[PDB]
Amino acid sequence: MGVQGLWKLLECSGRQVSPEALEGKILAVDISIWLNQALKGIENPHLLTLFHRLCKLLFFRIRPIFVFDGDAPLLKKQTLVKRRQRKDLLKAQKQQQERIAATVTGQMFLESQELLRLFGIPYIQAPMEAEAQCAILDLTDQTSGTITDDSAIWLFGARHVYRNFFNKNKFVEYYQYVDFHNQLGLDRNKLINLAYLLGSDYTEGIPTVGCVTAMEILNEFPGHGLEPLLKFSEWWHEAQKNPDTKVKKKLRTLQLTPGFPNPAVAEAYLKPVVDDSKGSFLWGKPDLDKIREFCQRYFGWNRTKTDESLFPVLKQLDAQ
Repeated sequence: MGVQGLWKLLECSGRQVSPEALEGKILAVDISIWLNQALKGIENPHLLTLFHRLCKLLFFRIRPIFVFDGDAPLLKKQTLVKRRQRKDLLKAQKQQQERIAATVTGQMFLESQELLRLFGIPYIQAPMEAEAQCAILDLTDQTSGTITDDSAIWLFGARHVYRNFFNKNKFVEYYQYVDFHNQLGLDRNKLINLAYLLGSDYTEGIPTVGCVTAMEILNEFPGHGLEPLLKFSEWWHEAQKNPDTKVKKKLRTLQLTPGFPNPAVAEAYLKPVVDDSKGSFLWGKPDLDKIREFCQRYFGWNRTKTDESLFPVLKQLDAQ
C-alpha cells in the first residue's frame, strides 16, 4: 500500500524484536490494510484472520487502538479516478461499482467493530487517512507507536512502526524514523519527494522511474523541502524548450505531467486532516460468552472450539 517499495530503502534501519518486547505498549493498529486485502476474497475468512490477529495482540498484553479510514481526501479520489480509467483504456455505471464496494466495506467495518467491542478493544473513525491519525496518536505520545505494514505512515510523520507483526515469517521488525534519518540519511521531506517520483495514493509518479532512478534525481538536485523537485522541474522544462553533453541525460527522456511538482501533494502529507485532541481510550475485559456466540454465528464454532483459542489469551492477560 502507499508507495511502490519505500520499505526496500529502510530495510537496514529495522531492528528485529520479539512480540514479548511490545508487552504493555499502547499501539495504534491500522485495520484499513486488512479491509482492502479481504475485499477481493470457507465462509468469513476475513473475520477469522481478524479473530486470530486480535488473540495475538491481547496474548502479548498490547493495548491496541484500531483506526478505520474516514473520508478519502481530494488528491486520493482524483488519482484513483485517473488510474482506474488508464487501466481500462455509462457515467452512472461506475457509481454502482462504488455503491456495491461501499456496502461490502460497510459490512466489514461493522463486523470487525463488533469483534473489537467484544474483545474490549477501542477503535476510532479517523477524519481522513487512518495512517495519518495513527501517526498523530504517535506524535502526541497517546501511543508508543503504530502496528502497520503501510510505508505511507512515514510520510504522515510516524516515529515508531512495528511491521510484519502478523506473518508466517514471525520476525517483528521495529523501525524508528530517528534511526533511518541518521543511518540512511532519509528525512520526512526526502520520503515525500520520493512519493512525487515513485507514485503514491495522492499522485501518479513518472512511468519508468524506479527506486534507483528516483534517488538519482534527488541526489542530482540537492535542496531543502520541495526545492529539489522544483529545480529538477525547472531544469527539465529548460532542457526541453531549447534544442553540450551531461551525466544525467537519462532525465531529458522522461515526460512529466504539466503542473509537476504540484505542491498540493506535499501539503496533503505534511498538513493532513487529523484529530490532535487528547482522547480517553478504555480497554474492556473480553466478553467470553459474547465471543462464543460471534464465533458460532460467523465460523460455526461449538463453545469448546472458541474456548481452545480464547482461554490461553485470557489466562495470559491475568498476569502483569
